[PDB]
Amino acid sequence: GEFLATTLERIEKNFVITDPRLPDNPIIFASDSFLQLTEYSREEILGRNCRFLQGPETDRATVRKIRDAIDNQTEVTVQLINYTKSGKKFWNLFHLQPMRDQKGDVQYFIGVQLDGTEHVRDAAEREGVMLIKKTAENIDEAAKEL
Ligand SMILES: Cc1cc2nc3c(=O)[nH]c(=O)nc-3n(C[C@H](O)[C@H](O)[C@H](O)COP(=O)(O)O)c2cc1C
Ligand SMILES: [Ca+2]
Ligand SMILES: [Cl-]
Repeated sequence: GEFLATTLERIEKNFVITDPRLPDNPIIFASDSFLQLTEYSREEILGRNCRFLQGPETDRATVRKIRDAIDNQTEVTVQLINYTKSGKKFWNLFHLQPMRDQKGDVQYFIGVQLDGTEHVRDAAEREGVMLIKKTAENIDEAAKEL
């Protein structure tokens, strides 16, 4: 199909990279795993803001937490219900953080999704946050020279 995955998009994790310089802070990179999770083709989602993942049972207070982190240029970790292209629900243990350049300016945002079947707590929450934060750090390394 269109937009063959780059090497970075073949990293075996669900993530996207957005460019806040572009209209509506849209996706510019999306991993193959993210596409498999969400059922979209890459062409379908490039240039779009990630809010298409939200639907009727998505808690809007949790979306506001993400909105506020983006506008304060700071990280956040939350859990919220998201939807695939066909309307299948999944829980998303979600981590966002900015990627800074060598002047400390925000160049991209990185978002990492750990899909699950339930809201998690305790050990499953801790292990999931470990995984998505480590992944975000790895994508920070991977995306620094893009
Ligand atoms: C890098 C990045 C990744 C995002 N990933 C998700 C996601 O997995 N799920 C989601 O519901 N929102 C995600 N968002 C949040 C939305 O794109 C958007 O910021 C949120 O809906 C608040 O803005 P709005 O009020 O204009 O919709 C992501 C945002 C960014 C910048
Ligand atoms: Ca799942
Ligand atoms: Cl749990």
